[PDB]
Amino acid sequence: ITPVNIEEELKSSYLDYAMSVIVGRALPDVRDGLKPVHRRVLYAMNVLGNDWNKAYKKSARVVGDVIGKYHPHGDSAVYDTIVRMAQPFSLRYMLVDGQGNFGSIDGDSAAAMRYTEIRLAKIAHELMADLEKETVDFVDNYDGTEKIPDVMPTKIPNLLVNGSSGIAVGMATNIPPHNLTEVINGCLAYIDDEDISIEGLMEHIPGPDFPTAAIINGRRGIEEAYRTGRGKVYIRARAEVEVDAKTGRETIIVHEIPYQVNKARLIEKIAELVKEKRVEGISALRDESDKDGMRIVIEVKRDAVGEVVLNNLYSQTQLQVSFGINMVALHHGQPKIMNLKDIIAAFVRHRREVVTRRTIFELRKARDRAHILEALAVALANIDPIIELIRHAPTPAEAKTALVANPWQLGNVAAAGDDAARPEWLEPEFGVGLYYLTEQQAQAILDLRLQKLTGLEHEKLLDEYKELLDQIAELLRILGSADRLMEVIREELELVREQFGDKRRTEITAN
Amino acid sequence: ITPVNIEEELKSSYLDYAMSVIVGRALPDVRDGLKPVHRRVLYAMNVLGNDWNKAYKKSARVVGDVIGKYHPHGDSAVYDTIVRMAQPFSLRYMLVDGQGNFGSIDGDSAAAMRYTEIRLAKIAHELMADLEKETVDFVDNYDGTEKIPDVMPTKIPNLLVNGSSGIAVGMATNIPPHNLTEVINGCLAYIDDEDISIEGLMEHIPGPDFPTAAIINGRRGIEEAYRTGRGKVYIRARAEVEVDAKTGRETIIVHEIPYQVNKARLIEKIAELVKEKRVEGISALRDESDKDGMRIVIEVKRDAVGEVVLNNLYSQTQLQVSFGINMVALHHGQPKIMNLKDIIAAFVRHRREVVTRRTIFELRKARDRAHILEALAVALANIDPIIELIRHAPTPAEAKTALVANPWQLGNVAAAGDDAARPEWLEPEFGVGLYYLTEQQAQAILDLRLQKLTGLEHEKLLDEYKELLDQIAELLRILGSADRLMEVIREELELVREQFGDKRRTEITAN
Amino acid sequence: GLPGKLADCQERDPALSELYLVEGDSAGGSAKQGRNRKNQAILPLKGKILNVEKARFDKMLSSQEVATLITALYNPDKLRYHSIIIMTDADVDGSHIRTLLLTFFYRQMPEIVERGHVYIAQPPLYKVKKGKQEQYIKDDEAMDQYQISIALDGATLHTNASAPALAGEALEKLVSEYNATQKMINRMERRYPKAMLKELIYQPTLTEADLSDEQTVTRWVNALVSELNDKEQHGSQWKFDVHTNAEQNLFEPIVRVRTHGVDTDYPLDHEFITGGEYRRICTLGEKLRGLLEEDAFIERGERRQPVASFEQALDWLVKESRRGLSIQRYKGLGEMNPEQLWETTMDPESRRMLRVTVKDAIAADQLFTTLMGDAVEPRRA
Amino acid sequence: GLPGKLADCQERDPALSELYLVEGDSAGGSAKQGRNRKNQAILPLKGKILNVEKARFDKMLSSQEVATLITALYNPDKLRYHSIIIMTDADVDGSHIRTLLLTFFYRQMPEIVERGHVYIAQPPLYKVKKGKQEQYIKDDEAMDQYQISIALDGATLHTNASAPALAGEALEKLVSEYNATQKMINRMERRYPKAMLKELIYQPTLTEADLSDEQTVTRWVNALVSELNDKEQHGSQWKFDVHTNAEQNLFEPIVRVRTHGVDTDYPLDHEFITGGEYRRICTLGEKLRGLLEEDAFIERGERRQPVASFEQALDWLVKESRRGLSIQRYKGLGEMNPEQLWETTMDPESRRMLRVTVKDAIAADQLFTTLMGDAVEPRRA
DNA sequence: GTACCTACGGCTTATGAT
DNA sequence: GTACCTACGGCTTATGAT
DNA sequence: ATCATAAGCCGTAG
DNA sequence: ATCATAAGCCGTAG
Ligand SMILES: O=c1ccc2ncc(=O)n3c2n1C[C@H]3CN1CCC(NCc2cc3c(cn2)OCCC3)CC1
Repeated sequence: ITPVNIEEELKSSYLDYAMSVIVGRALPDVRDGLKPVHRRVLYAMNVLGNDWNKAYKKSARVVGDVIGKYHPHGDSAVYDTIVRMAQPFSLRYMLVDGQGNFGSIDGDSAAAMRYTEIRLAKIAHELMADLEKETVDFVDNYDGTEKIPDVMPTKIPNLLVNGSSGIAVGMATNIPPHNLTEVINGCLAYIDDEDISIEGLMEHIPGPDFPTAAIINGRRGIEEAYRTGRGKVYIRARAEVEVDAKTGRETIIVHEIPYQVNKARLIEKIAELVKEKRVEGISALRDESDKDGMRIVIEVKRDAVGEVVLNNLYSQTQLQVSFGINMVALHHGQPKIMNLKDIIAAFVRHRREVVTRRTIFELRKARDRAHILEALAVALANIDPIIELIRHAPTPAEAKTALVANPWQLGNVAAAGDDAARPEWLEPEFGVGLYYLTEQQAQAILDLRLQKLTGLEHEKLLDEYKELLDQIAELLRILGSADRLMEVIREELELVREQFGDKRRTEITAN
Repeated sequence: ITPVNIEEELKSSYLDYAMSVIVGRALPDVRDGLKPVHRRVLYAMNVLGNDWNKAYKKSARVVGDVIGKYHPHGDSAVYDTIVRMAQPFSLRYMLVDGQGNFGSIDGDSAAAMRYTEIRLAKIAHELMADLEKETVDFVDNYDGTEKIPDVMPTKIPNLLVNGSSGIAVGMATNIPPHNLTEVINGCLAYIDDEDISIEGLMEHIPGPDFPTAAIINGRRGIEEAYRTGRGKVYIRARAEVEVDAKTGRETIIVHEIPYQVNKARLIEKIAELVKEKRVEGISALRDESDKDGMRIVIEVKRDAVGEVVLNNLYSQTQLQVSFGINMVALHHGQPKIMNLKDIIAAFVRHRREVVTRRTIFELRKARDRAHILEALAVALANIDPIIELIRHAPTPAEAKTALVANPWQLGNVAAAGDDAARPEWLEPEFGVGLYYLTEQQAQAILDLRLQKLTGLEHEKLLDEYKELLDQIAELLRILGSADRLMEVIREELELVREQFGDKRRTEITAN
Repeated sequence: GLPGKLADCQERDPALSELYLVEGDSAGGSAKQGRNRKNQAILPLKGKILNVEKARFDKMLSSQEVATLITALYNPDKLRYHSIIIMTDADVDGSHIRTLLLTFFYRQMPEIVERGHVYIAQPPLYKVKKGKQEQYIKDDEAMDQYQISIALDGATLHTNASAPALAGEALEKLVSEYNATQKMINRMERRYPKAMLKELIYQPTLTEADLSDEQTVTRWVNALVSELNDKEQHGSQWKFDVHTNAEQNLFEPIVRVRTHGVDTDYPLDHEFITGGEYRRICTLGEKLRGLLEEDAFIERGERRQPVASFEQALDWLVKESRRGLSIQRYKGLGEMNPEQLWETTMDPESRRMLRVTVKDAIAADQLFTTLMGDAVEPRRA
Repeated sequence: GLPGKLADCQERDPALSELYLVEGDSAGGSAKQGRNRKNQAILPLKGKILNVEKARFDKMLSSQEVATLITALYNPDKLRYHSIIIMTDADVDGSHIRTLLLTFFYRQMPEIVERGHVYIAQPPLYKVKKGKQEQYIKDDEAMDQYQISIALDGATLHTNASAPALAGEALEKLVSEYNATQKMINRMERRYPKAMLKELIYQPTLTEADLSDEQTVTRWVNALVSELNDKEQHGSQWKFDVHTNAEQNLFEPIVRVRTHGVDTDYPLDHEFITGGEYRRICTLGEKLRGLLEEDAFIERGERRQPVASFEQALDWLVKESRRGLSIQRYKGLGEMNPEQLWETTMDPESRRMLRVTVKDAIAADQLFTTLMGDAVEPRRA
């Protein structure tokens, strides 16, 4: 059986591959700025129960679990992704606090996956806060046996804080990091005014930030990038001349190198350039870097101003490198070039939706709790007839049915809001003193203990009931009024800022 | 600070390495015939909860868990050990039922550890039966944070069923497999008579067994091996001549090869021998092996009897290979050359000890259960005064103290063995009708529910109490009488035999 | 090249042997252990292969084992293995490496493609086992039809319509048309909300002639908004709007919905009314309202339950069908048993191969790699 | 050889630089990232190394980087790196590779060993952190003494003996002697059961002169068996036996114990009575009976509890001490931070090296590999 | 995605020496 | 115990051609 | 003197 | 013609 097939089959397969990759592998999302791999790793670490205030764990457990349940694509990629997050010099705010040889700027790779130890950091629990309260949707795994959160209910706009860099079949993205307090201030400003201009936002956010400080020259590049979505920016290292108070000679000190530069490759290339005589005025080369800060010393050839040498280096050496800012991410499962205002608006909308859903969930939970507690109190009111009715009833099911069948007296000491103290699916034929029960209520009553018969539990139940009434009233009010929701979001953002603020590292000297 | 050290330091370090290896890595134990790696793997699979009647699981989970908690020695060794057990053609009774490319006799290695699926087999749960009832001791892990069973409470003498082969610093061991029913029959015979001779045991156990059948020639070797501990044995493949009813020509058929022989290497070596003209009468070589049994066809050169060729092959070809039987194992943490009778005696002693400890544990458990149930029934007897005493008592602790303080009436309907219905640590001042309580009993009484007040729970409690009395009486009797213990062991062995018997594979033709 | 990986067969005459190409270590073991030893051959591979166009150098060569084993690379002289087949995984990387191999063959040897020697395999995709009932399923639509057939195992509905016991091929076709319409609605959901699209199932009909009376439009939109606010169990509301954008009337309804913090309108125009999607929706709505499916009784097969929603009854039936089934999905050739691999892929009586053609001379392989065709071709909108 | 792995220092003059040897990929990264860049050097290694004796061939060479980098292999001419150090893990494989390297050096270049250039490092073994209190512990006996000191943080016992408040160095020495005796008993346990060895702590004394009266021996063994049957909480019993193996008396007690299924006797002889182990046991028993430690009161430091057993009080004190401590054990050099590695191993002020000597010319390296010395030397019994 | 080095004993098989 | 090949886009840097 | 062509690296994957 | 010497492979480890 060999049915003839046209050659056009090539187009259908390749298009499928491209459409799968672009959606599922490289490009991050605007709502949280997380690739699916990072998502699944964080979810696995949370499900396993590895918080920050606990003992460390071996990498093998986490890697094996991730390969087993959620991400069936080998091990090397997953382990490299984990090692990447732990390095301080590669992320402005690390997520996976580790312990062991994680490599360094010298280009040395990390140790094997059977030596290191990892656990979450304090900032990590802020990403996955309120996960169990039904705030997002769940998606099936590869075989349809588990559930995976679609988007994390975040509290921090990670996309602008860290950014990422991926290369798809047709598109490619690149985003610089930023500072946290400035992003929070910009979000506050946009919450105050919906129609803020790009100039206003640029006033609150001067420019990017890097894990290692540097110097930035051009203002046109970052402005064009924030306004349109494309632009270029230059990065310049920090150095200066030195002359001893006495005869001595002139010497250059380098304190910090640009972003993502191998130091050993740099030293070797400089040695090669000096050997090739392409550069002038360099005699030797040494190193003094230690555990107190990086320090490179270059000895200037005698009778040379050295500043022309420094300019020639800046022209030819890796000490000055460009950077291809290009903002591309997914908005509804489709790549779209998006500027700053769009990102901020998306973040705000996501936060609103999460807050609303969490509020609804907590309201329903408190409603059901109060509904059970009411019947429990009513049962506690009349005890002796229920005692006799149970003692006479041969069958527990028959006792439940008898409890359901008869009304109840509702003593005076037993006896809130006009409504909203009862669930939605409850029918108006219950709770019309006069009072009736339900099968669920009767089972709850039968599931009592004897410790509930002292002069403490009565007051405890009354207090719990009053507290639940107050809470459900507050929740109904916060659902009703949108200004209250805005105030809540503002307070949460201010708290996050006060908790996790810090100072600037880089510096922007305009031309 | 450099203190002078003698050169003799070499002896102390090497001796430590040898003493560690010999005890912990290679040599198995006489009590279960299991290397520590197999032990830890089985224990991890049991703790994870992967039984035989459940769905499969990925190898990555198990490997990562074993590396993480119990066996910190990399991954390749562990995965190779797991793959070794799954192969049918390498163990007489496999333990790890798997699914995927596990290699074959052609020498092809198994697939990566991210494709296969594994789970325990039905015979595996017989190795680890009654593990939680405190039958063996627990040893700390490498960091002192977990517990590991020392020896498995087995029901099968695995050492004689499968055997192993390891190479230590000074010693080396090798043991052939056997058949199950014959070992069980020998154990029964030794249980009947303590002073059986080697000739008697040799009558019940003719000889070894292999996963793939073969032919064995020498009886002297296996006899000397069973009697002393050392000996040699020959293995001969099965083949025959074939002549068609008509003219045709003579042809050789091979059905099965000896133990542990690569088929591809064999074919290549035979082709080389034919090419070198060292052997005569061979024209060509073909293959017909399929999914219905291995089949190798060799075309005899015309005008050759071929039997001289067959004898020359048996002399030179791998079709006849020797085997170095050498029985060495650990008896109390020390290597000792041990014969058959010693192994059987050790197995019987281990089984006796396990049975006794399990019986003691179950006795104590039933004792405590009955002790609680007695007080619960006594409380159920008098209900109304306890109701009033709880209703008046403000504090639950004060109510407990009041319940402890006063004696009780012990109504006539409320009212076994002369003794043994009460725990050991219980003092004679309780239960002198007259009756007193305990803090534990009072907490149990306070931990009652209302469902215990129907005309069903009374009879259920009475039935449970009678059953527990009968059970504790039976346990005391089985602890008292050793003939009962022997009968129990005999019945268990007969049941195991009837469950897991099978037929012979190999065959022994004496010279 | 010739040793190491290639494992030929007993026969040496070409035009009768078969050759395969797979991922090396994982799949080749099972392939060798399950194949035939008469007229079968296997050539494993390592990872991926460089493009012919993106990097073109007659000196650029790393493996070359393919050419070395197939011919001398020219081709009419030596013609061994007149039949070649490409087995590849069912993931996306499988299709990727498939496309790479196909463009390699096309841009290297056009004659071997023209003379019909390349073939494509079709591995199964799903293994469904319901106790004794096993099933090999290879396609998504096949799996869908199988699930539908299992859910529709001869059920019999009892409404109060003209049919005392509605059942059979009529019900099957009705459920199929409903599923097609639901898929179409889910596809168009990207444009408009889902509440209105789902409620127009039960809402009455509509016609361009209704733009005369304002009261008809008002009653229609009021009923719609009232039923929406009734069915709204989440945190949202619904409001109506009547607008006149014409010289005299051209009445056009407008719906005002208030989600979390911002309202959004959705006007109705002549183009929306005339759209074939809305036409199909109205046809299905009329067909479903002509049913009177309120008091219903369908059993499959030992239990029946009356509900008030056709889709809820369908969901209950699907749940009853999917209670106790088992499905295994093979996500790699190095995962199944060798005998299963044989029986499902390389049995000259049970396999289902696929042949390639040379239809035209086109520039698809040119737009392949210029980055401009790459940027423009994804117009799947 | 010279490139690839070796990372020398700035200084080129020998007799001032340091060289190290470790396992390559895991440890070398941390070593490089934590070392100094003035007079330090690192040479990673791969796996294990072949023996010099078991396989001797001047042509047999695989790495040779050690020789190539150290000298020209002859040695008086080039003498670079006058100081070499061997860092190695604390496991058993560490000691194994250490022995291999040492025998290599010895059988290749005797002069470099004679002139005192080889050194051995001593990495720490335990990291104990009690809140603020940190501690680096390198040895098992050091860890034991540390645990003892933590458990004995100035406690004060109150018995009814001659000392109103027994405490201090006397109690420390008593606990130390008790621990030594318990270790000796655990070592000798391989011979005799443990119940009798533990009960002779509190049982009265004994003397060879007691073989005169049969009643003295009878009373002694009766008290012993009665206390054993009292303390027996497991499934066992105890029975006595009186035997006369002499011309007249030479009375010798015999104990009959019944375990699970088989009884076992344990006679008492003149050699057992005179044994120094039994003598130490009797001395300790007399010292402990001269205490009257029944009504006791020891506090450490905010709680005290009276018990009836000195060992039970000791166990309670150990438990109270070990309630809330933290211990990290480094089982590999590629596990700690680079700064910690620096401070604990390669600080010219804090490190603790070790020097090797050339004492005699012996055949230890000959008995190394002949399989006969290998079979005979493990006489650790 | 994939190949090639070492230890440890006891068996053999191949090969050149006396 | 450990090293070296491939895809995918966008940036650069080096190098020889016109 | 000015332009076309060949490389290397960044992160998930094989 | 008969004996001493050098190899290869089996399974947990590096
Ligand atoms: O394929 C090759 C070919 C040659 C080669 N040379 C050196 C080398 O180091 N390697 C070479 N290779 C490859 C690599 C060895 N590779 C084997 C697989 C291993 N897998 C690591 C692992 C996986 C898992 C673990 C732990 N570790 O636990 C969880 C479950 C999965 C990593 C090292």
